[PDB]
Amino acid sequence: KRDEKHRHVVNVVLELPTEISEATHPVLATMLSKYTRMSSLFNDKCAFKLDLLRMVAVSRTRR
Amino acid sequence: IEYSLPVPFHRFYSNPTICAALSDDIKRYVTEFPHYHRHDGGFPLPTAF
Amino acid sequence: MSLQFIGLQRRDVVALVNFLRHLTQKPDVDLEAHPKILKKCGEKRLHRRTVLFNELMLWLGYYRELRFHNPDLSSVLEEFEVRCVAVARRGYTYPFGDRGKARDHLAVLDRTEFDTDVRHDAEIVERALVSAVILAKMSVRETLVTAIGQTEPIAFVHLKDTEVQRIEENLEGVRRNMFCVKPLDLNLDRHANTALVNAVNKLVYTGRLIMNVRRSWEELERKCLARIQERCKLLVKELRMCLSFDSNYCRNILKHAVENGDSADTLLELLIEDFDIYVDSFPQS
Amino acid sequence: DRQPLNPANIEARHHGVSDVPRLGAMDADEPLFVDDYRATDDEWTLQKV
Amino acid sequence: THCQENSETVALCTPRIVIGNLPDGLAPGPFHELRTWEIMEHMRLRPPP
Repeated sequence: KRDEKHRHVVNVVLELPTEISEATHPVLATMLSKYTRMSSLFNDKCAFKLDLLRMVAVSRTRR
Repeated sequence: IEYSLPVPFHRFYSNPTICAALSDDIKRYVTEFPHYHRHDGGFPLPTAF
Repeated sequence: MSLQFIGLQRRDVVALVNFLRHLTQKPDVDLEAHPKILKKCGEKRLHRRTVLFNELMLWLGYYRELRFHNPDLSSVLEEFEVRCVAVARRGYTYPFGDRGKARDHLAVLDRTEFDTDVRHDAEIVERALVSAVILAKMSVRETLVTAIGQTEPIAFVHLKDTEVQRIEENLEGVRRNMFCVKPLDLNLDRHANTALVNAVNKLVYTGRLIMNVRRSWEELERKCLARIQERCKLLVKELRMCLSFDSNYCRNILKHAVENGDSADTLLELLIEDFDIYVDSFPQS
Repeated sequence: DRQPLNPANIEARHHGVSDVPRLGAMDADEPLFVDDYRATDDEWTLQKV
Repeated sequence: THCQENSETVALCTPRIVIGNLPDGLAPGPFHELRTWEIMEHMRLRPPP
């Protein structure tokens, strides 16, 4: 199912440890639907981490 | 910015970089004619003035 | 071809999409002369952000449709150019008042070929047009404007009034709709005058038509760019009150500039690319 | 690259949103992600000097 | 000066109201500076306060 696919994304591509997942993070839970339609570019794992960081940045911005 | 209307009207007191910063039509007029940015004189006043 | 509105039933959105599908088969290609289409957008029915977003998407789709229709005049421009060459060839073999003024204006008429962009197109055809009518006024030996600093009024020299009423009618009807180009359904030729006069009348017909279609085009583009600028500024100021992930994300999408055509098209693509991400802070019913 | 970037199909940049290609297109030569043509002649002269 | 009203090139005279309105090629700045120093000395203000 797509739960193991999101798990594959957040463990192989996004390289997150087991503490943060879709339960404790709504912004990641919204951004994984964006990430799953990008089937290619999975060898450049650094850009996905950077886009996750800037999505946390827009989650907590005050302007 | 929305509430201040630009009025360059005298021999003095007609600064383009104030008026271009306040409206669009001045800001278009100075970016197409860059020599009218100079405050030496004839930054062109309106034909009423 | 994805223009997802948020707060209407399916009949309104298929009416809008099949209006943009049936725009070229409709006269008066404009929104401000068709208030029912903006009346279907959902004003006085929904809240502020949702109707303002729907109006923005409507204006941006209208810009997309105009930018898709691609107003072609290439064969018309080559017809204008070959009429220019015909006027230039027939202008040498004619006795004028002075040789110098008509010769210099005819040289400038032989140096006004074309351009590749649109920004120099209007200036080229008006320069060719004023040299053409000044050649016409020299050849017929009528008076001209001798006022220095003033230019010559572009008009038709020695035309019968029924014909010039036909031409002003067609060239004002081409400003309502600028895609169905109808190049002289009836003939303008007449044996009763000089061949130079007929050539310059054909040239001024083609030139005034080209100027009309380009001015109608760029006025509609300026109006639509002003409307999307007003709508995006009003939406980002309306979105400024609420703060969330959704509101700040859609605000950050609408922070982009809109002054170019391709910029507005990429803005449309960026709005429709993640339509489900910013959909939550928009109210519904 | 070997060609001049006068075609305007090259330059574009989305700022502050999720654009995984333009991060993945770092150390690429063509697309030239630039912010805006905000540089008018006054700050262009000031940057130069 | 020669002006233009409506398709004609009629002339136009006008009084220079003040002595400053002479052109710089007939009355430059430092001449006016020496003039102001003369008026300053004439009214016991050759040291300005």
